[PDB]
Amino acid sequence: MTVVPITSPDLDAAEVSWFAALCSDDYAYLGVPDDALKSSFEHCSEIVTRAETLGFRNILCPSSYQVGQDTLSFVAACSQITERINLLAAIRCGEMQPIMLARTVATLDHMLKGRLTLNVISSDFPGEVADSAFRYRRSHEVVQILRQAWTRDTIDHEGEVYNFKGVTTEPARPYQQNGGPLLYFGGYSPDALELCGAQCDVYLMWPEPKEQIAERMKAVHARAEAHGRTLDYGLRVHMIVRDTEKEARDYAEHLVSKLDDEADKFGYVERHLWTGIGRARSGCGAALVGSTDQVLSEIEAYKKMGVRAFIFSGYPHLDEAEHFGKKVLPQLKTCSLPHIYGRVPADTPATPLGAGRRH
Amino acid sequence: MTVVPITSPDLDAAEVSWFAALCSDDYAYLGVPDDALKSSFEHCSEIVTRAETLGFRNILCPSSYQVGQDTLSFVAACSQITERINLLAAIRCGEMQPIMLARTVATLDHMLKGRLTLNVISSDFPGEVADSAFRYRRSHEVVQILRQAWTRDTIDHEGEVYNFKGVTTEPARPYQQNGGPLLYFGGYSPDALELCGAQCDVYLMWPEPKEQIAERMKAVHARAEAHGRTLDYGLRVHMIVRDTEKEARDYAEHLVSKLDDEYGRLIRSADKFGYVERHLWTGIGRARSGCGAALVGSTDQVLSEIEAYKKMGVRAFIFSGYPHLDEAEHFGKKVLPQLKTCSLPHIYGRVPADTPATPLGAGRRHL
Repeated sequence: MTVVPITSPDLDAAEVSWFAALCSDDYAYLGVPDDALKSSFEHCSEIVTRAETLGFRNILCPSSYQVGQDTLSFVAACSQITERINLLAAIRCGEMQPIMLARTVATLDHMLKGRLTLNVISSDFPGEVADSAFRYRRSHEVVQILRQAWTRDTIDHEGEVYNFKGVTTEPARPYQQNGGPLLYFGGYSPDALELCGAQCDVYLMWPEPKEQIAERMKAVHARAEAHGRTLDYGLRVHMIVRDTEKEARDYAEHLVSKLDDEADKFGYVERHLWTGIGRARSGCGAALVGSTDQVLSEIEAYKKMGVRAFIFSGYPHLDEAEHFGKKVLPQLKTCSLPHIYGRVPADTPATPLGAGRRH
Repeated sequence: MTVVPITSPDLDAAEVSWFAALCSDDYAYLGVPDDALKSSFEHCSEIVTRAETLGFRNILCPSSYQVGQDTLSFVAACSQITERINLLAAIRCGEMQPIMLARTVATLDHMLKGRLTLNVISSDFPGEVADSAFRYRRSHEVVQILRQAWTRDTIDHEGEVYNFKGVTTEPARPYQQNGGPLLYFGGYSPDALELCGAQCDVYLMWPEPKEQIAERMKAVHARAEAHGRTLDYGLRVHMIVRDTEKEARDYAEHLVSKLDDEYGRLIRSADKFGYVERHLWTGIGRARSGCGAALVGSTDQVLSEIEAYKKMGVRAFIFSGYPHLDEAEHFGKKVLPQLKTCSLPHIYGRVPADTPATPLGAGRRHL
């Protein structure tokens, strides 16, 4: 039995993903800036193309005002050098006028032939501070506008931030059908839980002991159930996988060995969940750490709870992609959630940018 | 002597450009929808790669809420299939949060190694209406913020729409140096002239008889001079160029031959729509595309018109035609090889010879 009812209860595969490190995220030693691991297009596109070759099924492309690649530019450029991997594009509600966001989503979705998933985030614009309550109300409007673009002939939306009447959706029709691209996002505040329950397809959870993950799932499922919906569930977590547990635990100590700063005595909050990486304030505060078979057993345990998406990362990002991609990924049943959900048409759809008749 | 002082007075070349038709602009017959000419990524990227091979030096990528390609998405994708053509990206002030616009510009500029020019536009967002005065005030703020990103360590901007204090420019440092990417834009209203005089590098003019173009140049130069600046000048115009004038004039009639409009009905069963100058045809204005006239003539007549515009002070030409690929081949094979061409970013010294010491380039990464 899963902790809560999930959208994909008979799916026995998982969408196993990497992380494109677009925001100065890549390191050989945590806290040590390395020019050769900067978030240049050359480096970040290499993470994507390598992840694709290794058989990762999606890749989280973060968005923040840090040295690196604008997320939607990066996704557009990657469309021309990828063929199979999904991309999970962080989009911050309100940062782009939402009708033009819908047109950008339709443009990228046709460039990718439906290999697009969206990570809806609700944080502040760079150099601006807006109250949380307002940011979440604005996120509801932006997502409602996107979902109208994907499903209706016109956008008709009367809200606090935006007001549109009779705006044609023709320039914003995505490649994906049966509802459009999937939304993967998380958050823990009451306002985030309400936005996730009302609008997310995949609820992304940051790493916590399993007892606490179970409560996270019940908390968001109570909001989904109030909207007559179920969710699927994702885990965001760093990765250190090696032939032996000792090699993996030694690598974790190696990663924090230069942090020059002030859990059990070893930084573990659970048998294979290492929070030592939390000292780096990377944005993801824990790693799964163990042998190949231990990491496989942890993935099985998260699957039994109801997790069907894993967004992994490691240090350096290319080197841990190879470890995980060569040791663990061949042993896993993987899927593409857009495909499982029936969003990706087998043939070019009759959209304005596809095979549709021009008017 | 040029009509007005220009920024590039000794330049005897021009930046000769095509148009990527990102907004359902492409037709074989005006007013006749053709599925094969839709603004799909495959079709529009082919206009760009063909324009590059032919030797065009820049290409205008328009931005509007019409079936086609989001401009900055399109430019990012094209970065990976081009190496020498500049791209001229239409950006609408306020449509993206301006700090993230700066970061997007820095991303694209490094993907393109400095082959980016920006067409700053001040029109409404889709589904929205804001008064013209307010849209021009907002355009000043957005351009001011971009120029701070390109020239300063931090953005410090206290304005009506935007207020930023001490925001690092590190995530928004462009590839281009010595002021950053060039801005190409136009407009005729008092507020547009003031924005152009204060902030444009290239003043883009839509097609008019030469005497009126000269008045456009004087009118905007008066605002540039008030800011202690000079501009360079671009002409946006459609193109029909053939071995003989007859073939060209016959093709113009062919392009409007299926247009089921008022004038089309009268002719099938003229002051507004005809030749306003021997080689300037406004009949294409019946199609209500971006651009209401074409240069129409023989190769020799079109070369003569280009030389006449250059003598006035024009150093950029943004051409288009129908179909967009077919007229690129006509112009690109018949006229373009006979022209001295340049890249204005290069003329202006914006493009470093070597990878610059930027955070995305060869710069030292800091924590």
